[PDB]
Amino acid sequence: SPWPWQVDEISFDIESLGKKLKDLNQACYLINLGIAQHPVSAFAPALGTQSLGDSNFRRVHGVKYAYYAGAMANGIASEELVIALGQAGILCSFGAAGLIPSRVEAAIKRIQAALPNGPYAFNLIHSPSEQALERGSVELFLKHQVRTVEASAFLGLTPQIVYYRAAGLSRDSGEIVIGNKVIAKISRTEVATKFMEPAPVKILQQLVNEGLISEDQMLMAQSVPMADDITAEADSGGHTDNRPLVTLLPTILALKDTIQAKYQYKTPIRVGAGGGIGTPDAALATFNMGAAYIVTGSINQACVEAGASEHTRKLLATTEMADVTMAPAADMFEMGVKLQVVKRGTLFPMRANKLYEIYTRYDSIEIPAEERQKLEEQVFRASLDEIWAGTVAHFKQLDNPKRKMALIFRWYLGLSSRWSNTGEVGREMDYQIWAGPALGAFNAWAKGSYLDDRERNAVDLAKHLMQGAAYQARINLLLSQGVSIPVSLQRWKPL
Amino acid sequence: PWQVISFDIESLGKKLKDLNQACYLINAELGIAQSAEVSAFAPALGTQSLGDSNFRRVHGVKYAYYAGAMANGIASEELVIALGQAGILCSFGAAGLIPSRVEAAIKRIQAALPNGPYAFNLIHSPSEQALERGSVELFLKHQVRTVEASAFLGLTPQIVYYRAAGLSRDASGEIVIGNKVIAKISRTEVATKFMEPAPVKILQQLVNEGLISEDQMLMAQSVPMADDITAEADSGGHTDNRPLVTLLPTILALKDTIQAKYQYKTPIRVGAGGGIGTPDAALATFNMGAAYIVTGSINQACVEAGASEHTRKLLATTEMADVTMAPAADMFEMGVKLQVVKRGTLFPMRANKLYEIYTRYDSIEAIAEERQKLEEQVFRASLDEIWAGTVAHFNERPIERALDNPKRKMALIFRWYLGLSSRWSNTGEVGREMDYQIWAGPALGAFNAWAKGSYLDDYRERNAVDLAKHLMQGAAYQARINLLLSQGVSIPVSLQRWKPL
Ligand SMILES: NC(=O)c1ccc[n+]([C@@H]2O[C@H](COP(=O)([O-])OP(=O)(O)OC[C@H]3O[C@@H](n4cnc5c(N)ncnc54)[C@H](O)[C@@H]3O)[C@@H](O)[C@H]2O)c1
Ligand SMILES: NC(=O)c1ccc[n+]([C@@H]2O[C@H](COP(=O)([O-])OP(=O)(O)OC[C@H]3O[C@@H](n4cnc5c(N)ncnc54)[C@H](O)[C@@H]3O)[C@@H](O)[C@H]2O)c1
Ligand SMILES: Cc1cc2nc3c(=O)[nH]c(=O)nc-3n(C[C@H](O)[C@H](O)[C@H](O)COP(=O)(O)O)c2cc1C
Ligand SMILES: Cc1cc2nc3c(=O)[nH]c(=O)nc-3n(C[C@H](O)[C@H](O)[C@H](O)COP(=O)(O)O)c2cc1C
Repeated sequence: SPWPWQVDEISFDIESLGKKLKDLNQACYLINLGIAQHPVSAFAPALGTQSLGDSNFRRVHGVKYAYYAGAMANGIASEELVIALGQAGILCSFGAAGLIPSRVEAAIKRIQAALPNGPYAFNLIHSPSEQALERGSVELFLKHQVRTVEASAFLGLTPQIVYYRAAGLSRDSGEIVIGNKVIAKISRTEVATKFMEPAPVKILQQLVNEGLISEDQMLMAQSVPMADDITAEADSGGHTDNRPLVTLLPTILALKDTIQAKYQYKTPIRVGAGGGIGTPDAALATFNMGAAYIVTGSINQACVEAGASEHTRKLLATTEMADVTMAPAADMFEMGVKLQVVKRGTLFPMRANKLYEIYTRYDSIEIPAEERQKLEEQVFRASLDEIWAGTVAHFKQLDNPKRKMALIFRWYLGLSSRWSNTGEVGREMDYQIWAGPALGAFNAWAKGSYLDDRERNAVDLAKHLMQGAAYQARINLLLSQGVSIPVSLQRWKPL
Repeated sequence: PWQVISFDIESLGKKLKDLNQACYLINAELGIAQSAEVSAFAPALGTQSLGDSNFRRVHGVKYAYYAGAMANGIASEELVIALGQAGILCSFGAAGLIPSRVEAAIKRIQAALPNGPYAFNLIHSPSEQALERGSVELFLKHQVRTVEASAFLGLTPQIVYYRAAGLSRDASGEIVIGNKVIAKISRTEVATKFMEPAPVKILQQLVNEGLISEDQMLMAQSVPMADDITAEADSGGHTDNRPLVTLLPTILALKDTIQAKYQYKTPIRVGAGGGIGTPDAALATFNMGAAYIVTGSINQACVEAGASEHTRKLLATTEMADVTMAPAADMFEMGVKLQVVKRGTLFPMRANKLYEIYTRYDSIEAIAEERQKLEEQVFRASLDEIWAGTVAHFNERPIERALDNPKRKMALIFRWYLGLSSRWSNTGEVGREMDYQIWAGPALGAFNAWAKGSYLDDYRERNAVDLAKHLMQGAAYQARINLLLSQGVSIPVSLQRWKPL
């Protein structure tokens, strides 16, 4: 046919054909039901996991895969998880969000002790109201030389994130060296533009004025982008817009090309993608869409290294595709913001949505007493007044009727995640567990495997998705050439 | 491995776009040649290499592609005949149409396409089994041998009847599937029922009513209820807003499980729709890997579609942010919602208001600061005027049940607006443009973005066959680019994507 080869009698056994196919190190010569490593009808080259993604991403972050495990709040993306993945040459971002500085600093030491030469990243979340908490974290990272952050939840540039970026700039031949790297996670084009563009001169100038950065650093900062890597986050667990991966990522890739042509950075900007990736199929499709790297995910909270209770991790292994839903978010409850949570084996969603329903419909906690009793009785397990007293002790504390109601309600929204993380007994039906459909897709893919179990390791999962993607790229390639592959061999299974 | 050409960017771009000829790439001074005795190589793989070849065989079509059904004849005879003439499968929008109308369509379409291809939408009527039975009867009578079954929550005697009746043996004793079913689903529970053989309880009853034979009942237990399973992700109209990248993989896994168990002679095929308006999305879905891809919101924007000029013109400016969820007419009381355009129309806002009022109040007595606004802006008549007229509509269907219940009366009045709103958009009813109900998903906005700065900016230049061609050709072209990129080659950014030139 199209091929310049011949072979002498190959292998004709399905379990010899299956084994040879899964070897991505050796090329495949297919003869019409025979595989070898007289004529040749189909051919598949030797393409491993390294043919997926942007090689520059791997080079720059010193990682073995174009893959990174996204941050998970309140230390769910824990030190154990980061160290486990870091030791395998896989990038993971530490879930610093919601943790106190002393806690985060502790993590920096452990992690840096375990991984002197990387790789790891730290999540730098945007605190729009508490601007100092953001400053403390940047200072903490600069002090301990944390040279990679995943910046997320940003709506615009802030002096702190610009400061972090600019401070890591230096010269070698006079070429610019980007010491501090930024992965900006976005779902909107407006925000992505600001991270693909050089830092604004106005903010730069201010930092030079305060002796935070040098003049040559201000000069350098105008010639390089704010972020090296841009993660388009599609529909996902926790906070999300629920945007489609297949529309979002292409929009951001186009945006990238536009800005790259304009500023013509020496090192190109890279766009990766996360959101809904729990199987090799999806992983491969995302790569072929143009993604430099792929991001997970809900599947990582289900692993043993994660900072989630045993009850929760066990529950996540049974969660299916339709077992997730949207529920009021604690921090942006009044504004109607929602996040994606598990709704199976937990009643938090129903109860949290009830609070929002009650909050929007009624003027004060002084609400029908038939309705009020149920809340105190089942949800809060205390008088609304008893709950209020404790909120005051925690804390914005009185003039407004609706604002008071919200603060009491937020007691449940806030705690509910803490219960799931720590494993608070007797509050299981109230666990707030963030997850997306990706987890259910993974559980479906993994059904009837060792992974049905305590047997779930983040490194193993990464390896499957990466190897699975590479294998299925080969299968697709062969199918495209009219070769008939046994249905049982077309997909990567965990076995 | 063969041995060492053109360097002209225009020649490189042109040669790359020829999927019929192989590509020999040399990196001096990249060089591309179509003859050899070689840094990178790309074989000749056209649109025929995407999808499941069996899907094309079985439906006698050029592409692993089908234009999904659009209700009330939006997927019109014109659209079906246009796509059928190009060897592309299209499903006729029978939903909501009266039998005499559907029969008319069968003739026109069968006259134009004696040997296919086409399909007819068989929608689930939970409320009235008579509408479903009449349609199955109509299809069996006129030998409509392909239906797209959608909106089903599980098996129904009618859909089982349709499937079983088309079963027969060849001289060799093998089972021949005469009537084909494409089941469109978004849940694993429902997909299982269509991937599994028909239940004997329902089968036996059909044998007892003389509808099918005993050997047909026997055959029906060794073949699946559907040949093709369309996983419908986030899409226009009715949807539960699921991600394509999680749903399709879940259904493919489910497929493999059931295939291993029953080991059908001809395997089940799982295809996918929902959010496909660009070559990028098309290729990703294939890569995932679907047997076929389905559209879509982009088809309602084409000239062949049964949508008003005002609507089609509006759809050419619709962006991804311009769609939202609104109460559905058929399932208004149950709180069901569907995805509609919210740009250039106030239907969504007004329809959501009706649901708010319906759930909060016991009867139209007593709503009247609110009541006046509805009468004033939405209905443009008194609620009483609307109630009458509705009485005339259902009297020559019974209304009798509504008198006993004020809640049922309120809903029936409200549904006057929910129902006619789509009719206005379809017909192009003047003076009610701000009330048009237009079903669409994010895929349309993605298409409009992809097509900007091209001849397709003009709605008048939008043809279903041309769109199908772009998505299929675009996907095939970009698969080649990916293949080359993976072979370590560097392709000019301007050539990496299929653009409608
Ligand atoms: N997918 C994502 O991006 C994602 C997912 C989860 C969380 N996050 C972010 O990470 C962090 C998670 O932290 P969080 O929001 O769970 O905690 P938080 O501290 O941000 O919670 C804020 C709410 O907690 C309530 N609260 C907590 N403890 C209380 C107590 N003892 N008494 C009364 N009220 C109390 C407060 O009233 C407040 O309204 C946040 O920044 C969140 O925005 C992001
Ligand atoms: N994606 C999808 O699956 C999808 C999308 C759109 C529609 N559909 C299906 O298409 C079909 C189209 O039906 P539909 O929902 O447009 O309307 P319909 O024919 O189901 O009738 C809608 C309701 O509107 C009211 N109504 C309609 N016309 C009226 C009049 N002249 N006077 C008074 N009241 C009137 C009645 O209450 C009626 O029950 C439905 O079966 C729907 O389920 C499916
Ligand atoms: C429990 C949980 C907590 C998360 N916390 C954060 C966070 O604090 N900051 C952040 O940027 N992303 C957070 N994410 C998002 C992930 O980093 C990643 O972007 C997303 O989960 C990928 O989509 P997927 O979950 O559908 O794979 C969280 C995700 C989950 C499931
Ligand atoms: C205006 C419109 C009407 C539709 N009507 C029907 C219908 O009556 N029956 C049906 O099964 N699907 C219907 N669909 C769904 C399509 O057949 C197709 O499955 C879906 O639009 C694909 O998703 P996409 O719009 O994101 O491409 C309709 C879609 C649109 C946009």
